[PDB]
Amino acid sequence: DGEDVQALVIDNGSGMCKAGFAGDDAPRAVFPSIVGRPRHTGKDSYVGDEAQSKRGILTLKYPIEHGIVTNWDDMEKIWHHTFYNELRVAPEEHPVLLTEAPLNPKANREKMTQIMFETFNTPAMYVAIQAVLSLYASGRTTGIVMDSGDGVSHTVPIYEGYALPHAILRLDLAGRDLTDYMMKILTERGYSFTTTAEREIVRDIKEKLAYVALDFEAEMQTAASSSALEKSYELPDGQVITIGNERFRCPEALFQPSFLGMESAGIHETTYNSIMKCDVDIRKDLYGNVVLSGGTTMFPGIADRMNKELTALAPSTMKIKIIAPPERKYSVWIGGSILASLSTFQQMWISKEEYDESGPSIVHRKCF
Amino acid sequence: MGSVVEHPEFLKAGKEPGLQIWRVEKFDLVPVPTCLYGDFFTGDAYVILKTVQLRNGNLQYDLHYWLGNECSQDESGAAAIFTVQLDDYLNGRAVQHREVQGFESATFLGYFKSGLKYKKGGVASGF
Ligand SMILES: Nc1ncnc2c1ncn2[C@@H]1O[C@H](COP(=O)(O)OP(=O)(O)OP(=O)(O)O)[C@@H](O)[C@H]1O
Ligand SMILES: [Ca+2]
Ligand SMILES: [Ca+2]
Ligand SMILES: [Ca+2]
Repeated sequence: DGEDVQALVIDNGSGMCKAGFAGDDAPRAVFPSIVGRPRHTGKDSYVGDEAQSKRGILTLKYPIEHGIVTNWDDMEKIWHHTFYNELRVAPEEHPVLLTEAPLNPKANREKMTQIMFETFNTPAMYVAIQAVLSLYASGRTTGIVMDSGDGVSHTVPIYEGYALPHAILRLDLAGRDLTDYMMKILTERGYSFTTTAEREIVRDIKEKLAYVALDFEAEMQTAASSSALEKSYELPDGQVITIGNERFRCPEALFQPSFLGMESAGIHETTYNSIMKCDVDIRKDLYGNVVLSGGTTMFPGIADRMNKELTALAPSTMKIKIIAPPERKYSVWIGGSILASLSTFQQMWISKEEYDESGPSIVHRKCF
Repeated sequence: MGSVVEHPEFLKAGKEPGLQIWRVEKFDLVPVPTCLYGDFFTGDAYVILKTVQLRNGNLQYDLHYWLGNECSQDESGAAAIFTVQLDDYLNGRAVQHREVQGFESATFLGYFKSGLKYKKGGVASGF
């Protein structure tokens, strides 16, 4: 695709990679952040769906764990596939905007910059924090983003355009954990979901029929005395199963980590803790601008529950506003697209010329 | 080595006491003709800079980004970002404010002595 110089936007997640063209309203490509390599022989590699389909003869790996890159060779495969297979461009022809997790280690920010310029020869690049890009997509400069995906959840307070690092909280509880949990409780119901192929099925049950109850105990009750909340689901083979209270207990783990045997605070209290770490004078603006973002925030009912739980933690007079855009699965990507399209962005990129003068550490001065 | 906006409009911003208004137009910051100040297209997003003169010789800055009921996502996201960039350019001295159609702060409404007016329509989305 390409105004004058066409910029590209890559949003790399633990579970999914979202990639496209600056100026589009949505990612052109969305695929699993998976790299498959031969168990024995052909060097060779596979990415995404195709790696999954040949899993039986490949060793599969996730280069991003909890939002942080832990395998750079495999990350480079994701990137090479993104450019040549998914977007069909030559990277040396485009400025590339990439995204990162809050608190990304210094060394990792240097390495991304290094790979882009030295392995792909991008003429220009930029790295942006995911949460800040979602805040921008929602037309705000101050607010608190609750970002929950496949491997990690973060609560990121932002003021006048920048994250407040000291108040950011990380929660290793996200979509994967939820899928696994739905597997275990559907199993306990009498069904049996334990295999890789079954995991996939459950991920889909989770995405199609799960929901957050506004009142967990009242709902366990309704479910126990009625059959009204039940739903049927068709497995790939034609068999029909019945899902009941599992629909809402699964995402309840977001608000009650003890359900997963975890000792931490749930998303509502983590959001509250981040707000209380910020200057008392901006708290009103955080509470009134709680932006939900990421695939794990797509459960029906989650906004209403976040509203209820935050309203209970904060002084009754405090105005609470939960913003949960219908497109929040791609908010990070959309923010990146808007930012990279601005007439005033030209100046913000790290150019090849800057990179050749300072090396990878230029990233700590150019991208904050 | 630097990240300085060279957009002509940044050079004109906050030089003197007064009101400056720009409209987001297809990913760009574009001046509003001063005879049109106060007539806001509800299909658009805008950026307003109020510069007040201080005793000290320096200027006080209040940056407001106004969001119309029908503005597209690229427009509201760009107004917000342009606001951050203008504040930065001005050394972080602007105080930022989000203004939503129908819910504007009194200070913001107070800038338009003959009363702010809404009008339907506006420029097409940059997407
Ligand atoms: N409709 C849905 N309801 C509930 N969960 C969903 C829904 N749609 C997607 N998810 C989940 O969202 C997750 C992927 O979202 P996302 O792309 O935002 O994560 P990521 O970017 O890959 O992960 P992370 O941000 O932790 O690095 C998966 O766990 C997926 O199952
Ligand atoms: Ca993500
Ligand atoms: Ca418009
Ligand atoms: Ca400021």
